[PDB]
Amino acid sequence: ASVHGTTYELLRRQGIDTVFGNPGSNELPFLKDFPEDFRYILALQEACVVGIADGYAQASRKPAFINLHSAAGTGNAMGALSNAWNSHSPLIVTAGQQTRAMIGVEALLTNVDAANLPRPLVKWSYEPASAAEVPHAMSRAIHMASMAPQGPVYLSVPYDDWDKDADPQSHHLFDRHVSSSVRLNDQDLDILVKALNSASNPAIVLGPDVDAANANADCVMLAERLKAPVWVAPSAPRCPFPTRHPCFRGLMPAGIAAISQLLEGHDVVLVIGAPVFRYAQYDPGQYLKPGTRLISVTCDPLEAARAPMGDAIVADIGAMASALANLVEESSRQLPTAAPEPAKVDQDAGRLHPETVFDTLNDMAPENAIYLNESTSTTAQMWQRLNMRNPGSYYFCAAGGLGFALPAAIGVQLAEPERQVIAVIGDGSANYSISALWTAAQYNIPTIFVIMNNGTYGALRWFAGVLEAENVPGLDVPGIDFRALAKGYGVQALKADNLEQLKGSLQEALSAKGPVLIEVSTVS
Amino acid sequence: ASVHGTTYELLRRQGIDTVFGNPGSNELPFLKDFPEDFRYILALQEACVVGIADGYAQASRKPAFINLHSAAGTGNAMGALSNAWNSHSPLIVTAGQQTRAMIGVEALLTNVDAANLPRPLVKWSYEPASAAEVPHAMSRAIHMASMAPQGPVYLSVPYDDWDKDADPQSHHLFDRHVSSSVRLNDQDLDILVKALNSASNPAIVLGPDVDAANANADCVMLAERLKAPVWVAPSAPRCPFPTRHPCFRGLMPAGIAAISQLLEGHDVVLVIGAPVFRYAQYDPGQYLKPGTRLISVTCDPLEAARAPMGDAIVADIGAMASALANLVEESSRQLPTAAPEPAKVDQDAGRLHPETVFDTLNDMAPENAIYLNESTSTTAQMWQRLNMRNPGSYYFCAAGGLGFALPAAIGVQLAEPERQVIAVIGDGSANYSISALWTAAQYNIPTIFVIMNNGTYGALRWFAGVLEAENVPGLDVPGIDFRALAKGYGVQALKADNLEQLKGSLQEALSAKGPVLIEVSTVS
Amino acid sequence: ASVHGTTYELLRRQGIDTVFGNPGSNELPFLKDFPEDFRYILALQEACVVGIADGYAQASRKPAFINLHSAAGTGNAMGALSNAWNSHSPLIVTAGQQTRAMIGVEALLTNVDAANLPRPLVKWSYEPASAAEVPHAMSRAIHMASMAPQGPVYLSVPYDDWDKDADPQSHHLFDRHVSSSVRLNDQDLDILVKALNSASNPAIVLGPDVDAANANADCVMLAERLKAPVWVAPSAPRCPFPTRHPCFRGLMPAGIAAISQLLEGHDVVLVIGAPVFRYAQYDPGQYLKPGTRLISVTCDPLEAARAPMGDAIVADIGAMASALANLVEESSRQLPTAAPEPAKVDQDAGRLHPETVFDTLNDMAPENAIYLNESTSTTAQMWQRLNMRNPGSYYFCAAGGLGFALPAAIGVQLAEPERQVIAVIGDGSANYSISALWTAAQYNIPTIFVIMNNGTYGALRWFAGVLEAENVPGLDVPGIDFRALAKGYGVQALKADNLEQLKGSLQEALSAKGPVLIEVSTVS
Ligand SMILES: Cc1ncc(C[n+]2csc(CCOP(=O)(O)OP(=O)(O)O)c2C)c(N)n1
Ligand SMILES: Cc1ncc(C[n+]2csc(CCOP(=O)(O)OP(=O)(O)O)c2C)c(N)n1
Ligand SMILES: Cc1ncc(C[n+]2csc(CCOP(=O)(O)OP(=O)(O)O)c2C)c(N)n1
Ligand SMILES: [Ca+2]
Ligand SMILES: [Ca+2]
Ligand SMILES: [Ca+2]
Ligand SMILES: [Ca+2]
Ligand SMILES: [Mg+2]
Repeated sequence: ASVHGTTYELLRRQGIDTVFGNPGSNELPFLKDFPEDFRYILALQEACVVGIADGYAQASRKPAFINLHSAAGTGNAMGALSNAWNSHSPLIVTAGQQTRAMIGVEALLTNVDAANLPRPLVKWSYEPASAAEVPHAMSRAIHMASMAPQGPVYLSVPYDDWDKDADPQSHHLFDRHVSSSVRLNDQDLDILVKALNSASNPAIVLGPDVDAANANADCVMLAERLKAPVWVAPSAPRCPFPTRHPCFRGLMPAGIAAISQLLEGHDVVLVIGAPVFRYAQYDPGQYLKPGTRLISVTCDPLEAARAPMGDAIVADIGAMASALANLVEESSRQLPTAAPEPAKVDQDAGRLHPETVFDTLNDMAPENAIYLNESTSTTAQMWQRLNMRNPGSYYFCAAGGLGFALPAAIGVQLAEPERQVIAVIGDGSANYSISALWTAAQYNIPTIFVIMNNGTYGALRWFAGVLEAENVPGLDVPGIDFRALAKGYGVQALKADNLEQLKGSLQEALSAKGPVLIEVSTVS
Repeated sequence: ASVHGTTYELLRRQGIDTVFGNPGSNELPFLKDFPEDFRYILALQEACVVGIADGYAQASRKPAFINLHSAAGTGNAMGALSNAWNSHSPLIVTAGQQTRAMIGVEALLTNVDAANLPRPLVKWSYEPASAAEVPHAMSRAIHMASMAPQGPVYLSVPYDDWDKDADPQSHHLFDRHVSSSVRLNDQDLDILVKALNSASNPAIVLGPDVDAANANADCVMLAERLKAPVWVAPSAPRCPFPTRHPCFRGLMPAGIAAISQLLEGHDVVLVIGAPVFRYAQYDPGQYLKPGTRLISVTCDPLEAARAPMGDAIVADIGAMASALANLVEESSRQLPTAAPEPAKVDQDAGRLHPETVFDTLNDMAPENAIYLNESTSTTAQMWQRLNMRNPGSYYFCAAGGLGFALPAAIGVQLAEPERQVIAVIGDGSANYSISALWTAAQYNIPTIFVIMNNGTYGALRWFAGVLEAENVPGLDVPGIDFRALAKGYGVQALKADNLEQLKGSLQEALSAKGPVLIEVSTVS
Repeated sequence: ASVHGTTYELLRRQGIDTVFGNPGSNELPFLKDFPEDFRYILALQEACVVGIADGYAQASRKPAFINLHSAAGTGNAMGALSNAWNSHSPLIVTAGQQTRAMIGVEALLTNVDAANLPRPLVKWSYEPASAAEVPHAMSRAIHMASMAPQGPVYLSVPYDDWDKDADPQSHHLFDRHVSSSVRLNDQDLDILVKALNSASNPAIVLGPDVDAANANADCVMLAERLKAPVWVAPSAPRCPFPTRHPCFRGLMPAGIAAISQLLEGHDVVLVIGAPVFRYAQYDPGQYLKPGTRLISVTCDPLEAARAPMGDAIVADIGAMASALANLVEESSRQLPTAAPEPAKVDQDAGRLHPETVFDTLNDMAPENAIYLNESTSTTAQMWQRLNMRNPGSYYFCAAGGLGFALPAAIGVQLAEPERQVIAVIGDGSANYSISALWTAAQYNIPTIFVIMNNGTYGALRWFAGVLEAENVPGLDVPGIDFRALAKGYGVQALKADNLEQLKGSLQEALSAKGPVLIEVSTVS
């Protein structure tokens, strides 16, 4: 068998049936004779390709396979890879290399020092020393991406390898099962359980890896058992807990002082599936106040090592969440104090307040909708105003890199055809990966895109303010007509200039059969 | 003085007055109090930012300064950097980093292992160990980018560095002059000149570093003295010779065998400012026929080292071409005769053949027009049909990475306000950096964009045909309305469905006030 | 508190009380005011420094802390790091950097691009962005080295950081506890146990990570319950099983064909704590014969990924071995029979056969002796001829890099004062880290070094034979007087030219009060 035949058999045998790509000449010998049990999903730019694959992998909780063109195609995707590294997304990224006989002269399309290109944003980066080694290298990539902590991997393949003979012994790769579904040994687990049972005022902090493991329901039970308030860790890439559950306290502000303040008085704080912590703003203070002890459960040795405080357990989030939920005692303490309701902001008949938009979405959207957030100045209000009951209901660029939400929303929707995806994106953020719109139209993926148009990089103006920074250039982005861009890529488009048009536009969008973009005029 | 003030003084004193960027919070402390004598050029995505800067650098023959946002911004720009490396473009790429206090815990927006991110696509990549080091590091970046062989460099700066005190001894940096304007020693140069004079059938091959050095006229004189035919080196990123000069033989095919054959019978072949050679397609054969010796003058040790044949001299293209042009004897051989005018292709009333488009451009465009090419299936035709008399008349993605031409064309037009820039771009290639249109609209940069629309990845269909590769997915790109995309970003748009409409469109575009996009229906 | 004081407090609080080092000016500010509760072990060359720390770490089953001088010092130690990478040795390598103010100009002793220097032989490599970050960085280093899979890490520290103020919040770092003592979830573990119980002819293969985890006794219980033969995985860096246990089958030959043949007819093969597999020689064939299924338990994701066959489980060896040993049934099959004693090789009154040496070592050495092996041509006979009943009884350079055993023997003896360490080292290998002898003499570490002198690079002459290679230079090393070398560094030296002298020498060495070298004349 050829490297080509053996490689597709490996992918198939390992559950891969979809290739997200943008093609090039180094990739044609791989893409030729494309098997009928595979589908290829085309996007017009590599950030869009990876972004879509990323959404797909996160929502489906399975690895996604990607094919890109040499260095330029790989390079165009590196921004998306930075997000993917932060979200522990299992992405298998392959790039075509020049034919081996032409690598030495550095012919055009040669990916020079290829394995170094995507570093440091990948768990593993590699180019095989021979054609017969390709299926083995593909095996490694698959497993490296899939083992905890999950993440993007990179494989470069000289295009003449595909037609060479495969090692007959490659058949051994086909059914390899590799598991990292592990938890803390019985002895130390019981110690942890006693600490949780003995705490007088415990708190729970949940991260994106909970939602990735679909450990949400086990965490609910755990929180109910302990009667503990539940926070989502800062800079949340996903939503790990029902946001209207009695225990839920909301999204932590991404500041050192703000967080030690929030956890004051809690004797034991259990963090699960989050870095400790993904701070953002400079907010100097204490990591923890005295009297507070912190225990972190993470699937990532890098997270365990860099936490500046607390104990850590490196283990599978699914296995640990399940064991803990079923081992801890039912506490007779009182549930946390009901959270206040978010205020209704006064709305005139002009441009829309973000809060008006979120209140209206929360009224009209289905209970199992899935939201994506790339409206960077409105995150806090979004978390306060959207009731998200189910797992896998929220995505936000995990490295803060814009250009994620628009293509990711397509990948999510492709992964969850029965759940309505609604992407809330600022006019600024919309541009980074605008061309992803075409993929939604072409394949008829019925994502809804709500563009929050206030003419400016809102978040940057805000930071500029608190910084007292005057005469900063480049903060405004006037003169973009999103209905026309949507038309350009074949996507139905609406406009909402006021509350009544917003209601009407959403009503129409939910009823539509394909993708729809709504430009909303929002206040400055 | 602050690091901030000192650094802008260094930039200013080293000739930099323009900043190409897409802002982020790590960058605000740098961008605040933006000097009134500086200009900031906003682009909506980082591939676009760098593409514009690249075009500006290549046309101005001076370094361009870029400011990107941490890892995600840098990552988005890496495809554009692949091109810039191959074209020896002097780009100073700066990226904002988290405040030093927050790097350890890897807060959101921390650029991890930052110097490694852009490798291997930069000459030098660095993050200063303290704030007072920043001006010096910036000084290193400026010179590393500018010295032969020019190319992109990378500087990461923790945002808290800008308000710190600068070392007063930094003033020594302001006026440093660094030169690599060197040429071969007299003794060996005389030996070279003698071999040139003694050649009975010399040939000359010119690459992009000739045009970068503005060494075109010297090469014309050299060619006239030697009575030698002149070829452009394959995969040409620029045009180094007037294309209607009698010595001109056109663009070499990017094949090993094709090139040895073209050179057969030429006893001495002098290559100036080109890799030897940027082959592309698989065309196995002899590098040189017996009877041919090759001599290469290059500014790049990496090029001199990887050449599979001939002697090399590593030196400045401007200094070498000027020496040789002035030292060689006037040969008494007959001047080569001009190559044949290209054939007029039969154009019916349907869709436009590419040949028709180029003929029409050549007829109607000003004699000092500047062309950019990202119409990948039509490059050969373009080289044959455009009379480019002047230096800096042509640009093509140096690494073959798409998404270059559209932003670069804006950068070039900004660098040459008196020369009409005309970018010819395939419907496929247009999408990669589509949002760059907005910068042209916003800064009133009257670039003309000619979209060759045949609804397919044409060059890939062709390659798939030569490989006889069947069932390749992802080659077609139907359903893109380019006039709507143009309207989306505020740029006037026109359509041309036949030759007659192309003429009216072209005439209207040339007289138009701002940038114009013309969507042209072409054949397959 | 200064960074100095906070760092030493961190080290003591994390159980470190020893520093292995070779000092330089960049390290003086660290090494000054050296705490009275710490000891410093000096070695004369960095390969020896790291070798000694490596032995100490592997024998103690705890991290060892190393301090080297800048780049030159780190570089001298990279050979040793390659062994340490392969043996999963938890080594904390710190190196002194130039003062921050002088890094820019690359003053002498500047470690340029320091974090890249030791790559790719480290798990984590880093230089902090500020002095206050140093304790945190050091905390990250300790845990990165200590978490499974254990391995070497690198930290570069500018020498001016030490006297700066530490962040008071660094106190949270002191008592951090990080665990990776995890095992397969209950349901999947039950499934593995069923497969083991159900096997009709199981075999067990053990790697160095069993011995590192001290899972030897659990592995014995497991082999006894399953009634299964036990092999040590090829290229063994440690001994994970009593070599005279009736189940023991010896060291596996390091070849693909040889191993599948060995495993033929075994329906289930369980591999614990080893790469699958560390083949060495070319010996192509089937990875496994049909009818054979392989299940691998490994602590290293990179191992699980690159296995060309079998399933894998990534978990802590100690926890997994214990769980498996206690859950499997007692098989009704008969217990394997002990391997026959090796035959006595005939020995005349002249030079010694290696076999004679090993038989004699075995007869005279204490039952709890510890052997190190760097006699490369005699490894197979060594494994057959030494009864090693207890854990931690054998060490062999894990990457095949010579220069390990001599210094490592000293580290092991230091970690195990009550177990006699005996190093068996070829005359070739002894030279790589010859100066380590001095450290044994100075600190009175009573290691016994046995030098096998046959005047040649024996294993290389052998390979030259099987390649049929002729006229290979550099294979002989005549003219070295090891007794003089020992004298040179203050180590008592003895000679054994024949069997009688060997017994006399060994007797004297085994009761000596300090280190002893015996130069043994062995046969060509
Ligand atoms: C690739 C990339 N470039 C730049 C940034 C920095 N950045 C953070 S927020 C922001 C503005 C986003 O504007 P918009 O999408 O309109 O949302 P708004 O802040 O106005 O609500 C930018 C440019 C980034 N995070 N990623
Ligand atoms: C970033 C990047 N992605 C993909 C490619 C591969 N590629 C080379 S040519 C080509 C087709 C370009 O199509 P178009 O612009 O419509 O020009 P045409 O071939 O039809 O003349 C593609 C996708 C590339 N070179 N760079
Ligand atoms: C640092 C290093 N250099 C070279 C080698 C290659 N090598 C393997 S075995 C060997 C010979 C060792 O000779 P000796 O120690 O006398 O043992 P013998 O083979 O004679 O039994 C050499 C040089 C190596 N493994 N590591
Ligand atoms: Ca906005
Ligand atoms: Ca096309
Ligand atoms: Ca020897
Ligand atoms: Ca003794
Ligand atoms: Mg890189």
